[PDB]
Amino acid sequence: ISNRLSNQISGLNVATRNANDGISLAQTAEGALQQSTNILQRIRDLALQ
Amino acid sequence: ISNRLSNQISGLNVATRNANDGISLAQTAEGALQQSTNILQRIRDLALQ
Repeated sequence: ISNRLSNQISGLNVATRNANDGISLAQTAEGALQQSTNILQRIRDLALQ
Repeated sequence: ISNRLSNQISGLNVATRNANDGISLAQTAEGALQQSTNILQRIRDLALQ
């Protein structure tokens, strides 16, 4: 049970890494879409002008 | 009965030797498989990465 269990623990650590990399990825997507958002707001403003 | 019996005793001593050599052999197998185990854990970790 200790070999399988240890292997599980290691997989869990790697999963912490992978999930956190996912948070950072989705963060990048968020920021890029903040800028596209600000732009498309701006384009709306020009249509209103 | 003493000749046969003594021969038996000697065989028993040789058997102590042989069984202990077996413990040491299976020990070698154990260690080698500790290292292969650590490796195959590692390979699992990389598949998870």
